[PDB]
Amino acid sequence: RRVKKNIENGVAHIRSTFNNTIVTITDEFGNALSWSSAGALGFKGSKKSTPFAAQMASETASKSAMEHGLKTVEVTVKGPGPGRESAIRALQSAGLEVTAIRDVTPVPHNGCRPPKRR
Amino acid sequence: AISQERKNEIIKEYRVHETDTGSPEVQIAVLTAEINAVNEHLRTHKKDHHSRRGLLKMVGRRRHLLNYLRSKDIQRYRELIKSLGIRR
Amino acid sequence: MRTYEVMYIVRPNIEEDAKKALVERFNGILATEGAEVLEAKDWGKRRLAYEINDFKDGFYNIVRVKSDNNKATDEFQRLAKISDDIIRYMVIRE
Amino acid sequence: GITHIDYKDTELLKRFISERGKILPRRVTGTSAKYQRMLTTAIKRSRHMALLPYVKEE
Amino acid sequence: MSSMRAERVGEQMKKELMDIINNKVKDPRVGFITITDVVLTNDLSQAKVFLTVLGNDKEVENTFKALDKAKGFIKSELGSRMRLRIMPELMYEYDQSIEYGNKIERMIQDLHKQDR
RNA sequence: CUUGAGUGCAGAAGAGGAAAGUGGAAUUCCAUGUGUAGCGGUGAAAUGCGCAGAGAUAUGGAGGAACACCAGUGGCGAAGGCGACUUUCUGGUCUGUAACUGACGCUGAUGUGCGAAAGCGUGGGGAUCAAACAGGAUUAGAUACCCUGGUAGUCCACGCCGUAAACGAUGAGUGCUAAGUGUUAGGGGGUUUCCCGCCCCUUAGUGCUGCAGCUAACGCAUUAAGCACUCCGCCUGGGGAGUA
Repeated sequence: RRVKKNIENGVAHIRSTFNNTIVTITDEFGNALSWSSAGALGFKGSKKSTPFAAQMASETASKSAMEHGLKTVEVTVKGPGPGRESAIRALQSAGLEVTAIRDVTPVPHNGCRPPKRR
Repeated sequence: AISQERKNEIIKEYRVHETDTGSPEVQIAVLTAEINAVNEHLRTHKKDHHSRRGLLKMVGRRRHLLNYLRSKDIQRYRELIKSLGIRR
Repeated sequence: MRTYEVMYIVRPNIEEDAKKALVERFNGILATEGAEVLEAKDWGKRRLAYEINDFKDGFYNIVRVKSDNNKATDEFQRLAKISDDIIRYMVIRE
Repeated sequence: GITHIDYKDTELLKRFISERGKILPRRVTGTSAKYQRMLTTAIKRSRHMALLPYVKEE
Repeated sequence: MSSMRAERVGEQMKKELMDIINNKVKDPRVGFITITDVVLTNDLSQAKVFLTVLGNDKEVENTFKALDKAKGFIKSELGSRMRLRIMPELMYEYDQSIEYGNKIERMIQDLHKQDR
């Protein structure tokens, strides 16, 4: 049933770097069925970082998400992304039932030294 | 580093009169005890330079007190120097 | 003469008999070298704030002992390391 | 006037903790620097026993 | 009034600025999950920061009245981070393009309505 | 003789030091589940990886490094420096009392130690980062800034090296000379039933503002760059030259 998994409660994994945005939709335990990225849909370079690219990637990810059926979903925020602040309204306007919003910023407890230069 | 009880017994048995707590003999004795303790620690822990600096300060204090004793009264210095077996 | 409060966590998977054997053996090996237990208490089932390795919970219990400076840690630092039935422990002072 | 903070009394260690499980700064709680040092020592010791979380949001 | 160098300074200043504003500005009770975009003059003495906030027209004002106080900390840390010689003065302004662009999408309805 | 110095007695705080053990986050990598055509990068690109299943997500594992919050114009140390927790060993400082020794003190050439980072030798380890090096980008040109990798090194043990804008650019010791206001560790008194509050007095640090005074000015000002005494180190125009 992997392809046509019928579940209305998963988790929404967005990822928005300062150059690109990757959006994927998984199950509650975290089983990916579909994803969308600015690089997949003709966005190159700067236009990938622009927020509306992230919003449209979220729309095209949600389309495939409810293709197999999905109603409620929780959003996880990874990294600093210029498209994340409107992403929640994008998914909720796409016909979703977003329940919990959680920002997961991986902050190292001084494990490895950051790159010196940019 | 010498436990308070050992300190008290050292000043008990190196005292000069029953009320005396600080005097060249008592101070030199307790300093020798502390010096031996820190020397044992440095024997076990070699690369401990701050403790060695403290030990050098203790050695200097003991040597200055010993010089003061030898200048002040020679006989008690002569009997003290062999009680602990130092200053060959 | 220093009091060494020590608490340790045993996994919930153990049987009751094995749990009691563990507790009595650990108190005995703690106090057998010269330490004398002043208070051995079984705090009991209490929810952890994190999964240790894969266990959700454990048994808190406290042993308070006074001895010299190397009667509490000496056997723990070996036996608790090899013994996988223990998963967490530490010893504090006064 | 508690004058001694013990890491097994989790009520006081939850009264002075954040919703993230982080230690609240002295300005927020308004305690003293000495008791602040005792509190962070106790909180770290409790965290070592899985008695308090490292990062909690759920 | 713009050079590639100003663009690189803007990008690398945006990356650090977003980090500091959301990971080090504790004291202002009104912290907000913000997005940002920064532009500068050719001489790097003036820099404009454009950002978005979530809330009402009293929460954006509270957050602004908090950013106004925090500007000192931001400038200090930013100078402590980047190699740039002269700290540009910083003023924070809403990215009106967000609402204007949204209004820009609005008349799309009118074109589709009359042709249907 | 007790005032300086020191030992006591009762207390206090501390990332002071050395050794062993323990823990969480994060990191890279490996394995597994889902899953398809992209990932990361920049100003834009490009180099590179990706159909052999990448990136993303979830779980498990391996190893190394450093300890997010606390965190402070805070603390400790002679300096360099020292922040996860526990234990062991150990140095220094401060407060109050002060019966105890009774000037036992200060400075300190030669001497002997410690001494950031880099670097050298023998080994071990190596996750991130990254001189050199390879490629791409940029440029009139770019050997550089930017990107993709990456060796020595960064880490550990024992030695060597002994230098820094090693800085308070202010040597150490002592005494005197207006104030105001924070802050760390104590002590005492008063008020309040009670200090958990507050106020007053005080010792030792650590800040800011300011008299007299000093300075060429900037500025310093009880943490003096003021008023004095003791001892040590050093200077006598710039370049040549830290050269022969």
